[PDB]
Amino acid sequence: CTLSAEDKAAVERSKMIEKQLQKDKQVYRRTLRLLLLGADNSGKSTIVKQMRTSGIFETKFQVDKVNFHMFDVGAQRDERRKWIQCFNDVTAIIFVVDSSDYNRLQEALNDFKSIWNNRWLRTISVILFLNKQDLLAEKVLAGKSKIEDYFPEFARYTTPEDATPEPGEDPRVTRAKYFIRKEFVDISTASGDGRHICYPHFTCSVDTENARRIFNDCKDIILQMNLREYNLV
Amino acid sequence: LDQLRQEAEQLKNQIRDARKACADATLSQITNNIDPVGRIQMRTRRTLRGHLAKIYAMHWGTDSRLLVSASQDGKLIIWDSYTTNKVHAIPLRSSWVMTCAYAPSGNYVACGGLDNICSIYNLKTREGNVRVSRELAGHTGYLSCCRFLDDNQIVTSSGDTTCALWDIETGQQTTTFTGHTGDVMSLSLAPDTRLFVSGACDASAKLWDVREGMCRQTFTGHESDINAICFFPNGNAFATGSDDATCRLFDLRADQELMTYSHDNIICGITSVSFSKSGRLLLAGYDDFNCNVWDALKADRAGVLAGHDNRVSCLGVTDDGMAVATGSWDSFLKIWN
Amino acid sequence: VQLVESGGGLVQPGGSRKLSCSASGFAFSSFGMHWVRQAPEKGLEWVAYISSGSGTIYYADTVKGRFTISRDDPKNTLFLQMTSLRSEDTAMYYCVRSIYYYGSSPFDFWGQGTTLTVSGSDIVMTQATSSVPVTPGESVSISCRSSKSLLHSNGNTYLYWFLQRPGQSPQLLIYRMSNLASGVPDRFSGSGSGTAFTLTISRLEAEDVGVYYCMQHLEYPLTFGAGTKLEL
Amino acid sequence: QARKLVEQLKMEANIDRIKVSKAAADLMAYCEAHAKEDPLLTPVPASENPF
Amino acid sequence: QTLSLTVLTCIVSLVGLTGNAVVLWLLGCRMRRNAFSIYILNLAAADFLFLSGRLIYSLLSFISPHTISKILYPVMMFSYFAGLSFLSAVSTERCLSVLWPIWYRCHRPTHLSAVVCVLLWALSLLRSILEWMLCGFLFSGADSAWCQTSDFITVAWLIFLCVVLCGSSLVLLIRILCGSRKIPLTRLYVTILLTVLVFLLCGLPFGIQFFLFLWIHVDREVLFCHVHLVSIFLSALNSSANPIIYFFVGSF
Amino acid sequence: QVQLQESGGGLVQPGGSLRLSCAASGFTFSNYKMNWVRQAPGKGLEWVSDISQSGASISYTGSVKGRFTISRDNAKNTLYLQMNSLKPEDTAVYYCARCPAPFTRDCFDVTSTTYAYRGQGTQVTVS
Ligand SMILES: COc1ccccc1S(=O)(=O)Nc1ccc(C)cc1Oc1ccc2c(N)nccc2c1
Repeated sequence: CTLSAEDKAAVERSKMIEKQLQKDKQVYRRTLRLLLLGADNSGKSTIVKQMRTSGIFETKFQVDKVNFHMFDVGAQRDERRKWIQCFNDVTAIIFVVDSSDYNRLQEALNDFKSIWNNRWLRTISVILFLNKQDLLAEKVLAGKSKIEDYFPEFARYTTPEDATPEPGEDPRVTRAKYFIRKEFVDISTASGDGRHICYPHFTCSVDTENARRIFNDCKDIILQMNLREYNLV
Repeated sequence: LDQLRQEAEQLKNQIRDARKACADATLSQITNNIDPVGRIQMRTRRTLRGHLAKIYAMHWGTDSRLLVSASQDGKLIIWDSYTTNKVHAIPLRSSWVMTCAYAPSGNYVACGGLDNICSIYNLKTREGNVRVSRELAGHTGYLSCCRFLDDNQIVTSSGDTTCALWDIETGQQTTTFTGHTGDVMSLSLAPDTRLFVSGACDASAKLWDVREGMCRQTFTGHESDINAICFFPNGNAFATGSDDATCRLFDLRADQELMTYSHDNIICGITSVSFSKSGRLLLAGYDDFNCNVWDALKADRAGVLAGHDNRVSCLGVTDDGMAVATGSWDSFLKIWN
Repeated sequence: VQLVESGGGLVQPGGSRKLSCSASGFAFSSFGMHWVRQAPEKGLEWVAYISSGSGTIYYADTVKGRFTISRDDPKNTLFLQMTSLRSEDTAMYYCVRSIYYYGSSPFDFWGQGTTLTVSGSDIVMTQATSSVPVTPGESVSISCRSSKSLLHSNGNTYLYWFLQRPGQSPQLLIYRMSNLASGVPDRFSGSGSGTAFTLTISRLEAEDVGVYYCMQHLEYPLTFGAGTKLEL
Repeated sequence: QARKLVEQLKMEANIDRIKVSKAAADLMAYCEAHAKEDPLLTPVPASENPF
Repeated sequence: QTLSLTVLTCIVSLVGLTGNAVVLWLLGCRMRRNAFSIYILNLAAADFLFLSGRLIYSLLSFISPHTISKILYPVMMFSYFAGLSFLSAVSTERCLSVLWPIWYRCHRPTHLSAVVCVLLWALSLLRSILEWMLCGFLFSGADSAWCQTSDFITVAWLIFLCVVLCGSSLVLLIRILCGSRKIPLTRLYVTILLTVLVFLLCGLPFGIQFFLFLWIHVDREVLFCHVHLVSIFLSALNSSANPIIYFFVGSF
Repeated sequence: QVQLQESGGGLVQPGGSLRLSCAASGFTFSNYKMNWVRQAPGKGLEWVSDISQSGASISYTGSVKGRFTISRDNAKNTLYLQMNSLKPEDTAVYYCARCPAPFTRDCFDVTSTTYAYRGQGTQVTVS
């Protein structure tokens, strides 16, 4: 064998380490990792709390016996072009936007465009969370909003009559909600190449079914990965 | 602010003219009557497998046989590069790590990452386990590099435009190096351990002074972020790699740029840089999945190391020039020769 | 670090006994562990070995097929079960650690074993001199001789030097014929070539007199020397 | 701010610079002097190489 | 007389052989380790063996003896069933992938694919040795009692493979149809229909006709024998078209 | 060293027209996607205009979508922004912010607090 009485023990130790690594690989595969983004006014802290000088924070939550780890940066500078490369093997990027404030809507649109067109995030699929729906509804129905002040193209926009699902809401707020979602989806579909999909939503502060939309979109992402693996899409 | 910006520009122009007055010949012409190395071909002697996610850093041991590698699933692994055995496997507390370092004596290892903490692990312990011995904290940004000086001194470089000289026994910074205006990505210790250079995202490198804490010199030749830096074996030059798709050589004594290694085909960004034992071969990783080898004196490429199927992260030549190990994002290490 | 052993006592021939060793103070589940004997007045003698993870077990040919070794990691204890006790099994038993990787120093910590009383192709190591009377301050050199060459192809020479002080358990001094064990004075040194090794002591002091043993770890079984009782 | 930068430029602007010819000569001298000790440049015979 | 059919068989065998060889080259020891890639590798190896046997037999048909054909036959009819089993396994795996998307990705054994692959191989050779013994020499049962049961078993196994592939494809199509919108399902439909039709109309006929008309004793016609050559050509086309579809529309 | 200067602005009353220039040196002008940003008194940095490497793709910020127009000249290494029909909401400091890496479409943090490849700024006031 040309091995001493001690190199055999070294090899046996290496094999034990490899077995432990296999167990860790199983545990690492069974879990899904998400990256949570958003500005300060987006209210992403409420979404963090809804799931029942450190440079990153991690929270754990499980639904339907599936485990999710959600990461958000807490103490890094605002440049983002070097520590965003680490999150290129994540399952999804949750994006939170405050739609009631139109002064900062263009900034959120630019953030979404920059995240979407990223070179290393070119396979990850975003899960858009248009937050603060009650505030938007109240500010629109109370007047003195004038969305046309910031977006000049809103004066000639008509609701998509084909898809108008709403359980008893005023028709004026629907136009605004669908305009904002249309802006974000236009950015999404301008250049996507069919490798990742944006899944828009409409969320409030007291919404409870936020841990199930994540699960549904993650299941769809996994299904699309399988379909691409078997050359069906 | 009224006239300070004008005086600063006047001083910068004076420095530029002084550097211009000391450049009579180029290294391209003085090193023209030198026989080229022909073609340097290397082959994968060993392939180390066992990491679950991408590999972000590596460091050779001082005995040229052991090495340590850090992965993004939260594991350090200390290998035996001769027999491909796994000497140690250390699990981490934070799984976002971008740096690792081997102590010169071989008793300690260090790892840092996105949690703004540098952890020092003690290898040669009783009880036969690797345990964390120190958690150096105090940075306000992600930690991008760390290099030991002694078993009780370590220099860290973080993404908050700072470097720090620590004291592992007491666990607090003894010196802070400031002056960068962007994320600092890499540092390389001097052979004599009295100086070190550091490259940052503001497209500049700086030569420091460990004992005093000053900034001795500043080099600005690149036109984008700097990802890797390395010292010439002599200790009087250093090579830098950028997102510019170019590599450059700087002199500490002439205080200006010497040579740029580039090619029109290459448009990706350099990720790692290392020198050969004699300094006749500059090795540089790349974003297009394969490394490269440059004749450091004539700027003509003389070898390619194409064995990876993803981005190449780390790369380092051993102390006596035996081998060259390159890590990459597909979780495989490859010891060449 | 503690390795305390339990068992021992008087047993009539043909009986059976179980000896335990309860490790406490280290990671017991990552250390290969040996049982080593010692006759009432003779030298040391290797008995049994069990690896880390119980994946490899070796016995001495004197007791092969009659003894059994078995560990228990969650309880942190290691057992030797022995049956059909003859009259040559009367001895003191020690339990020894060892961890094997590149650069480790096997046979680190020896326990303080227990006394039990009753009513071929091996590498023989020769320690000719058995008594070296010398005063403190002198330089002494002990010699050990091997049967065949101990230098493997990889370059490592597997020779170990142990010191047993009067009334105490052995302790490692030199491992692999050159390296110095952690925790011993720098005055000890070891050198030599294949088949001929020497241990040098400079500036002899008190707490140094005792019996010195040489061991080979090139292949199993592990064979000891005979001992050289250094006196004053 | 705007004072540390000017002071640092004043501190850095007065140093002695050697020519580039001397730098190139020294680099070539080191490379030629240590040109027979690196296996990567001049490969060693397979009887020595441990890989 | 028909010899153009044999020439086309030889040409198709050559192109399938080179396609399988290059696929084996690109998928030898790298570039993927999916379950799909392992299945494709095993399928390509089986098709390479089948096409080699077919090419040698077709070349022997022109001028060249019975003993070499006796050597050639069993390995051919071993690789044939190996390839058909691999196709059915691939279809079942894709149906299970779409049906349960999380289990196929998170909770799935890494080596399971390889495991089942070797199992399939074993089964094929088992039948082969059975075909050699229970019909050939150990019992001398050319027609009496045993070879009837062996051929009935072979036909039942072939029908089972066909029904498994068809059922898996139909279940996948039904699940996608009843699912959600917003996907370009044209590629899925064309891929499933192409694979199902190719498998049926180019794999089934050769084995079915051989193991049925061999036992059925009403074979008296010159129109009952050209089906043999057309089925041989169809099976050769199937073996040549197995790697191109999957691998080349994958890594285009 | 990279440096950007925008000495093109002045003082005009509402309804007038201005033009901002940008002299770039120290890097190859032809591989970078230059931008145009602005900071208002009491507010943070915000994005205004965009232009691609050759000038094929352009983008605006809505509030200036019908008035401003951004162009570039790679032969003279210059970037221009023609701004006309100025509103009282346009008095601010304009920056010629560049783009981090070459040969890319995405490029991050162009409007950061402390960005490296960004000019000094030009103040324009309308009254
Ligand atoms: C003795 O036939 C055997 C039998 C088993 C194994 C090998 C041969 S064979 O190679 O020697 N003959 C042969 C060769 C090639 C062909 C195209 C036909 C052959 O005749 C057969 C083959 C298979 C038969 C079958 N499955 N059921 C019934 C009759 C069969 C007759």
